[PDB]
Amino acid sequence: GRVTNQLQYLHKVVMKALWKHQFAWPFRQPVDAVKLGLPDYHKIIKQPMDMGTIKRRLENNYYWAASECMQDFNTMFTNCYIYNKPTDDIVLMAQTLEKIFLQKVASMPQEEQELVVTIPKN
Ligand SMILES: COc1cc(C(=O)NC2CCN(C)CC2)ccc1Nc1ncc2c(n1)N(C1CCCC1)CC(F)(F)C(=O)N2C
Repeated sequence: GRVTNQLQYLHKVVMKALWKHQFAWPFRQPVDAVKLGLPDYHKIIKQPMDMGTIKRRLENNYYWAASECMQDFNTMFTNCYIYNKPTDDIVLMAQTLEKIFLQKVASMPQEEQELVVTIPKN
C-alpha cells in the first residue's frame, strides 16, 4: 500500500478518536461467533470487519487509498445494524461511533495525494 494525506488522517485522527471511545470495545477485535454462540453470524455477515483489523492495516500501510479504509469502517458499522436487533444498545453504540466517523471524514483533506516527494533520477 502507500501513505496518503487522507490515509494518514484516517490513522492518526479518525482511528485515534474512535479507538479510545467509551463504546469502542466491542469493535476492537473481530466478532468471535464461536465463543458468543452466534453460528448464524457468518451466514448473515459476508464481510466481517473490526477496528483492530483496520488499525493493523493502517499501521502496516495495507491500504492504497482512503476509500478502502473508509469502506472497512462503513462495513463494520453496517454489519452491526444488519445482524443485531433494532433495540440493542450495541446498535446505538455503533451509531454513536459512526456519527463521529462521519464528522471526522468531513474534516479530512479534500483531495487525496500520496505523501511523496521524489528527486528525478534516471
Ligand atoms: C467476547 O466479547 C464479548 C463478550 C461479551 C460478554 O461476555 N458479556 C457478558 C459479560 C458478563 N455479564 C454478566 C453478561 C454479559 C459480550 C459481547 C462481546 N463482544 C462482542 N463484540 C462484537 C459484537 C458483539 N459482542 N455483539 C454483542 C451483542 C450481544 C451479544 C454480543 C453482537 C455481535 F453480533 F457480535 C456484534 O455485532 N458485535 C459488534
